[PDB]
Amino acid sequence: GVEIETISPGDGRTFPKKGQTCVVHYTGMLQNGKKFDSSRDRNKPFKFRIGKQEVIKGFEEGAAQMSLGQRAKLTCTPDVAYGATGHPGVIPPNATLIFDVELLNLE
Repeated sequence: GVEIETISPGDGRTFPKKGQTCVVHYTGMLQNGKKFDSSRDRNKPFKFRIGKQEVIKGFEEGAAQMSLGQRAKLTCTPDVAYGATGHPGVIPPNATLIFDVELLNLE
C-alpha cells in the first residue's frame, strides 16, 4: 500500500519512467519513533534509477506516482519492505515506515 499526500507545488506531469535516473531528497521517519535515515545529513541526494529493484517496493511505487518539484509523504506497509525480516539493528520486524520524499530529478 502506497498512500500519497502531496505537498502541492511542482508540475504534476513529468513522470518518472523506466530507464530514467532520478534524484531524491529523502528522510526516513519511524512511526511513533525517531529518525533512522536522512539524505539531508550527508548532502549527497542519492542518485538512482528505476527498473532494477534497487530500492524497496514501497519506495519504488511512490517514485512513479510523483513528478518534478513535488513533495510527497509515503506510508510503507511492513510486508513490502522489512516487516517479516527486519533490517538488523536499524529496523525491527513488523514495522511501518514514513518517508519525506521530494523529487528533484533529471532525465
